[PDB]
Amino acid sequence: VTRIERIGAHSHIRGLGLDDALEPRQASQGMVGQLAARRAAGVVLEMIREGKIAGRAVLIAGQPGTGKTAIAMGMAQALGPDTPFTAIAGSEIFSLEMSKTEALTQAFRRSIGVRIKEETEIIEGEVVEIQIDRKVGKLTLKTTEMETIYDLGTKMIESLTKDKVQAGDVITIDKATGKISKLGRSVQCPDGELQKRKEVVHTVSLHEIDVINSRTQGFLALFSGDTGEIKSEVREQINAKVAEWREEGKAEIIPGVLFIDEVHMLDIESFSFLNRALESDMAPVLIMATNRGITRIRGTSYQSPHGIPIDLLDRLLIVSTTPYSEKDTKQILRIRCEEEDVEMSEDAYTVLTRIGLETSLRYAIQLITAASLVCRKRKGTEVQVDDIKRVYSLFLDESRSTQYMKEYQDA
Amino acid sequence: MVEKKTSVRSQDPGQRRVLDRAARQRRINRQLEALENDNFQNFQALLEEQNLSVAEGPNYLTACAGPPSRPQRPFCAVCGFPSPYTCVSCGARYCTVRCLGTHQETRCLKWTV
Ligand SMILES: Nc1ncnc2c1ncn2[C@@H]1O[C@H](COP(=O)(O)OP(=O)(O)O)[C@@H](O)[C@H]1O
Repeated sequence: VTRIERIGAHSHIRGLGLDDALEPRQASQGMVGQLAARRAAGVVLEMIREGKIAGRAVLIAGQPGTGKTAIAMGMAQALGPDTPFTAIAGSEIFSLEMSKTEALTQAFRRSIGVRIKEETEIIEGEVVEIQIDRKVGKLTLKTTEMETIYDLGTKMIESLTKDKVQAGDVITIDKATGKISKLGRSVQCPDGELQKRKEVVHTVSLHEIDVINSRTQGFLALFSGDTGEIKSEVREQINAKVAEWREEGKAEIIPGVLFIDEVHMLDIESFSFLNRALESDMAPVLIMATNRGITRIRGTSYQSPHGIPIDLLDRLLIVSTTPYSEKDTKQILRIRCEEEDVEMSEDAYTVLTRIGLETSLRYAIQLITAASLVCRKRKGTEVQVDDIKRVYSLFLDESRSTQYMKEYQDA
Repeated sequence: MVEKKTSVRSQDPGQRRVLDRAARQRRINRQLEALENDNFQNFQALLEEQNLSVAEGPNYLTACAGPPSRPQRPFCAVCGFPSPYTCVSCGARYCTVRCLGTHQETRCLKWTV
């Protein structure tokens, strides 16, 4: 009933609500207002789809909570699958197994995809009979339209004897490797041809390629065993070999997107590394967000805009977001209520908009569900103004809890 | 309404039967003898009188080429294209379900008498 992914703070975001000419609509695809920033993000999304330009960085700034991360999630949802979109918080690079620069270049390489295509003949049918003569043997496969016999090699007959030799199993035989995978007791049987030539397409990232080709049992990308990949031979040779796959009909590179959320956590070292990582031909496009104004860069006492050094700020473009008004706040709250299973009255929406414009926007978005659950307690159907007031009284907010501190606590 | 008279030659699956090894070998031998022959779709007595006085030495017997080293390729019997499949009944090969159906309708166990 309930899946892993549930309703969240950005679940309503289905993508950028732009037209064919990159013109944002008033309220479309769960994105309200923020026209300037949305049409400025559509441009970077389009040139990302293009991919001819490498190493572009677009920063988004403004008041805290002005859809800064919503625009990034919308860009991700519009880019869709088959195009890596790696979102990472500014702290995720601080690691003990890897240096900060190594983690940042790891993310840069994860944000680059390599497309490869191949053909493979695959079998899928129901087993009928098996024979083994201690070694060589025979097998009988069946589908709803045909049956056939096969004289199996030693390895194949052994892999089949590993299972229940009698009929019932519906297996698949990858003729390339021959790995068997019984779907179940014949789940129904397959239709059409028993053996068919299937096209296989893979979007494998450069980081995955490095992890695969760096060590025996190289696929340590499931627990982050890639401690300090050797740039001397691994990464340079992988770049050369990818360039060789290119322009030869073997593979084509698909530049991804890197969304660094809360980049003000990064340090002068990470910024200096980016200064050159954004200049390589394999450099992906990235976006970044910040809530602080002119603050100190972590590492020294230098006060710089966005906490980002000037030599890097000159290397990117900036997009300012405007504060939301009553209309935008009310429409965002309505979209949140439509995403959720709650329904409010018009006066309730007005009161919630006033409460979300007095203190802040996220407060109302959070009070939505609380008021829903409180109205569900009195055995009602719609969230009313009295329930919203009950919630406004029960749960406090930043500005009303910082003022209640008329009694001294620890410090 | 026009009553469409159906056929009564359908055979019961409970009576349909699989084939064996000797009969398949005889099928192959007959097909090869027919390919070697030339008439409507004798030298048998010729070769009988020949083998009547044959021994081991520099003759046809020790002169025949024999089987090759490269393994037999699984060619189709209906269309002739590469056939990764086989007929569970008689062992004939095919490449598509259409070829299998044509074999079952025209070749499968109908000529063995
Ligand atoms: N234009 C918009 N359309 C729809 N929802 C929005 C919009 N702007 C903000 N929101 C919602 O309001 C909340 C604002 O928080 P957010 O902008 O993510 O803060 P920050 O980006 O500073 O971390 C988010 O949950 C977001 O889903």
